[PDB]
Amino acid sequence: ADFEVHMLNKGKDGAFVFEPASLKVAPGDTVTFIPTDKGHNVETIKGMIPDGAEAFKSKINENYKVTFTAPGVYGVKCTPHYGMGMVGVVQVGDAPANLEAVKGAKNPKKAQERLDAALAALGN
Ligand SMILES: [Cu+2]
Repeated sequence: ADFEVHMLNKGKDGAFVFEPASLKVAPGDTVTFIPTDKGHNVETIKGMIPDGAEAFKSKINENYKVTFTAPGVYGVKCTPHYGMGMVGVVQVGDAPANLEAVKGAKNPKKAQERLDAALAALGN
C-alpha cells in the first residue's frame, strides 16, 4: 500500500509541519514525502529508527519515496526546520519493538512536543 506525507509551511498545529504527522502503515508499504511548499525535506531522526533500519535523508524539494521494510516506529524530521518543530512519526506494523526508545529519544522542545502528540495519536 502506498501513502503520502506532506511537508508544509503551515498546517493543523501551526508552522513547519508534516501532515499527517502520525501515520500507520504495514511493513513493506511505501510513503512518499511530498514537499507541497518549497524548502523542505525528510530525514530520519538519529536514535528514532528500529532494529536493522537504514537511516535516510532526501534533498530539499524532492518527492521522496521510502519503502518501509524494517518494522517499528520511525521519527522523521525536516532537516532545516527540525528545531522549529517539523517532525513526524511513521509506525510500521503492529506492536513496534522500539516504542520505548522512540518515546525516550532526545529532541528540541518544539519537536518533542509534536513528536509526543504524534506518538499519542498512534494509541499504542
Ligand atoms: Cu521544512
